[PDB]
Amino acid sequence: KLLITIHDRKEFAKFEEERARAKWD
Amino acid sequence: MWKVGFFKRNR
Repeated sequence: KLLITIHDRKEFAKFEEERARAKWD
Repeated sequence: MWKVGFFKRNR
């Protein structure tokens, strides 16, 4: 979980909830 | 845990 759960707000969670996520999608 | 429950998937 310390890779996505919490570690996400660590990297680029700024848009990893809007666009930076669909990257993975 | 704390938030992972839904964080590992959501946040």
